[PDB]
Amino acid sequence: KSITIATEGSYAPYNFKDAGGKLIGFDIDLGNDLCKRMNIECKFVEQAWDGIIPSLTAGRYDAIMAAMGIQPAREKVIAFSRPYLLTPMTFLTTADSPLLKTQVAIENLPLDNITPEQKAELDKFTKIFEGVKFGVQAGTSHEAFMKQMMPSVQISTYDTIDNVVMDLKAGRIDASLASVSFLKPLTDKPDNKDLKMFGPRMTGGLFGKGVGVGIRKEDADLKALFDKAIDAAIADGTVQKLSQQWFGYDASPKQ
Repeated sequence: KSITIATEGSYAPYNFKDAGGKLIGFDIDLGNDLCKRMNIECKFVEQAWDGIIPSLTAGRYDAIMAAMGIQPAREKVIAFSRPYLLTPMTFLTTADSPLLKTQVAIENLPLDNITPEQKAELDKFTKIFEGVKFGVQAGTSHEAFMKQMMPSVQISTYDTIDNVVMDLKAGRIDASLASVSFLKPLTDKPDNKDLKMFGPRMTGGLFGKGVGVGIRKEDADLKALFDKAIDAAIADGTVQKLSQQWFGYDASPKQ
């Protein structure tokens, strides 16, 4: 038994290339680890984003591991394994903003079945955000979360996240909300040490279920094999270990 897994190869640290052009990254290391548990051979191939789903349905390969968010639009065409990595979102402000002084009672905040303690934390931040100029990228889940969960907060919209960042550095806005995968490398750059992430690391709700293995709907047995492998990889700490290695934070889901 052997499967071909498609990835982008242009989305570091999920899937990208080494100096020799070989596919590397979290998706590649996890894909190989999952296939090893499944006792199946693994081959990674490159596929441009626009054709990644049609080429799966055309049968060019058996699965997709390309930081693909499990979402209703994709679920209309393909099936997904259980999530293999969460997609945390967090807030961004300037270094020395008073917003950094706000104590974070719960670091990880899953939004789906919000506990009274979790809701109290989200209300506490929403309260402070009342007097803060907020900026968000238009058409994103970040804009949706602010419009649905934080109506008490004034928001301005931008075409790109780079433009949100430029206006925060210019002082036109005081804070933002974006993905940790974008914000962590951004704030790690010496030229951006005047910026800081803060607040809860949120997942679920409007932010989706996380990333999953894209599989043809008919391949029920392959999804079952992937689900068993993912649960075993979460259970033994492999997902957590690879998450820390590739991202510098733990985005592993619950088993």
